[PDB]
Amino acid sequence: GAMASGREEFVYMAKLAEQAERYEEMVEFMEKVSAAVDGDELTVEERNLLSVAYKNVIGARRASWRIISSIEQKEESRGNDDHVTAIREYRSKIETELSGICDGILKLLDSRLIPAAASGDSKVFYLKMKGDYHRYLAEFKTGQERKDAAEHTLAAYKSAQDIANAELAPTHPIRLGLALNFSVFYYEILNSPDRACNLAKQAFDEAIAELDTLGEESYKDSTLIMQLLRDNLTLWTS
Amino acid sequence: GREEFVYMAKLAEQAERYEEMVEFMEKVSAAVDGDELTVEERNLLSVAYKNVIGARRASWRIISSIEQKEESRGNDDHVTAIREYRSKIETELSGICDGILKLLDSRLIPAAASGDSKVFYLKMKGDYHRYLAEFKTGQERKDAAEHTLAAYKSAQDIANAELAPTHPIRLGLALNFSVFYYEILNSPDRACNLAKQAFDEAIAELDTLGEESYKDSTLIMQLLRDNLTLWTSD
Amino acid sequence: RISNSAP
Amino acid sequence: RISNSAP
Ligand code: NA
Ligand code: NA
Ligand code: NA
Repeated sequence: GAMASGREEFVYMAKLAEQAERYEEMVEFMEKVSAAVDGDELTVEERNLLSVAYKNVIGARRASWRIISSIEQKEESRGNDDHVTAIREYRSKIETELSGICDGILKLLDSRLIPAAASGDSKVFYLKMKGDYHRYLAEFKTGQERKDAAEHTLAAYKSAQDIANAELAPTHPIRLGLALNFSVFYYEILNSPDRACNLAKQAFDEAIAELDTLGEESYKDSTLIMQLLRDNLTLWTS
Repeated sequence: GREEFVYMAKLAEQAERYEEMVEFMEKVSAAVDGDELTVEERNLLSVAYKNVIGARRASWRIISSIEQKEESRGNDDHVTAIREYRSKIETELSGICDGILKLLDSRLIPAAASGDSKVFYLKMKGDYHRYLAEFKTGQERKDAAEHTLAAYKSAQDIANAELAPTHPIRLGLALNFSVFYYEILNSPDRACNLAKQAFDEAIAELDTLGEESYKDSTLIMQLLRDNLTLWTSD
Repeated sequence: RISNSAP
Repeated sequence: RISNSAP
């Protein structure tokens, strides 16, 4: 409907796109929600839908980028310059998509979502999200653009961590999710496995110490993130 | 040209970017004037369209179930929104079927020079008319079903006469022909009878098969049985 | 969906 | 990759 308007209608459309697994349209619908709320704050349901939408869109291209990059390296070592040329053009097309996807959500975060975040929960959530999409940029950018991306990732994760340490319980899924992704940043982007393990073990330990504060409500999301922390630590150790 | 776009199509498959895989293989087919696609090129073409249509088919079924539920709830506002969305998916469904059906009618079917490829492209013509019949209504649905039956019948005639009963293309045709009867024409007895005959004729000479050829046939035959096991119990 | 078609 | 990030 050309006269569709407001968060409620476009929230519903985003839920349809999600069931249909048409995540590009789910992004489009959630961007219209953001436009309708501009100034105010997204609800928890809306922010999570926005996040699901961009997570699935970018995740498809991240997966494609990885397989195409591995094929490029294989063809390079085979000496097949003509294939390599073709693979590079194709990887470049996927990179322009990755870049445009990250730019979309980063523009919403910088211009609307972060400026309006009121509670400590919301500030950490969106600052973590900003660092997440700068990190996806650092996964494939090169040269100066990669350094700029990694710097923007650190800056967003560190500012989120300062707020989380002060305002969120160690068992809070947002605080834990930030610690997990910050440690992945250390390991995968900065190639610092020791700093990654230290941060992942710290967050895990702090959560374990207070594992009676997470009650039946967040308890389930927290344990899953704690299991991911544990699993990364095992892999990074072995 | 031909080989460049075949390679690009293989990259798109790895990347699971199937809309781009269709574009690349449409360019391969255009580069091959009169000649038949190779088996490799033929299978890349089918995987590409199969995955592109397969995803809209999945989306359509989910959205259709949602439409019925919101109607049962009296949420007419939601129903309207869902119908507009289902209509958008049907447009894509219609446009995807149109692309492969035009290609089949103008290039692939005329160029087919052996029973092998004749059955393959006729079966594929029936397949995509059948995907039209899954969601079309009124005269468009009637037209789709009429073209599916005619494509599949022509395919079956060539296949019975020139392809071993164990040939995965002949078995696939029987499989899809039987599904057509069960799902589109609501003829379960005929669906079962067709699937059963095709199965029996395949187990009859299932001894001649080797090793690479055995896995190919046995896979289709197990799908034939799985349908029969369910159809025969209703 | 109950039925399966050819791969 | 080796590492899991958050849901
Ligand atoms: Na809302
Ligand atoms: Na945007
Ligand atoms: Na906000």
